[PDB]
Amino acid sequence: KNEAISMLTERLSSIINAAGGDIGIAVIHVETGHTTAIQGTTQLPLYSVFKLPLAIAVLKEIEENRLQLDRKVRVTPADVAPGWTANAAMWRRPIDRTVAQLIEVSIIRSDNTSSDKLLQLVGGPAAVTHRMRALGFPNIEIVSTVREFSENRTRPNTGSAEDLARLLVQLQKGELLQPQHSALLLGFMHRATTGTERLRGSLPVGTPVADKTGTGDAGVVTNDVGIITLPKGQGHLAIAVLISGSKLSPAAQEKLIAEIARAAYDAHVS
Repeated sequence: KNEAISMLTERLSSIINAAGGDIGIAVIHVETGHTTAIQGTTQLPLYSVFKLPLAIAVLKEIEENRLQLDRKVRVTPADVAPGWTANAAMWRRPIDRTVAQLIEVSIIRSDNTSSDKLLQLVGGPAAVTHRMRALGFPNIEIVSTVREFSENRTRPNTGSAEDLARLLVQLQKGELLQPQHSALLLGFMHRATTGTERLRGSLPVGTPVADKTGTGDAGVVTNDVGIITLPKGQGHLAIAVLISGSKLSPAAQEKLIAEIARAAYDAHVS
């Protein structure tokens, strides 16, 4: 219905009413461009959502022939920062991982070690930010490595919901990366295992979703960005939801993302 999509802004305002904090939302129908946004231009802390711009920057280095997907990269225990305990069984012993395997674990398990190795291969935070501008996304600011952001939560990587959603629109359309790289990256995002409660939590059974989450400790940030495949031939939705500083419990913030996604789905599906 064209009525449902026109009133989507108002449904989204009710879901987030009284949530406190700063919430950025952008929902873009990929094939038409129809956009619904709330505080969509505000830059908000990304946490592990920044690993999506990072992966695009790495794959663009490969597309400009400064790098190869099958290049072996040595990772060592010194490459693991102190507070990183989530994924440290892969980084016990010196091991070679290809660039593709580093991207894989960076996207799927939100792995901090591989991401910092990737950041060195593209030229650091400033190089990722430069790549974002060159691709048409001037509202994504990568300023810290994962390690730096961990001794100091005052210099976060930031981006706006609209820039992240437009990045995903281009990825899904096939305009952002070579087709085989696009399939590789979307394949990782379909397998991402951290956001069962966010964009996927309230969609109808059988709904394909590619996504990347980000989370700060103790509910200080709850993010999810991704692509929802609509039924039949109704297209795709690119969606970014960034929640910073909300009063709500961590579970209730995840519930807000899930319900936003379902309200957007319902509006765009017949």
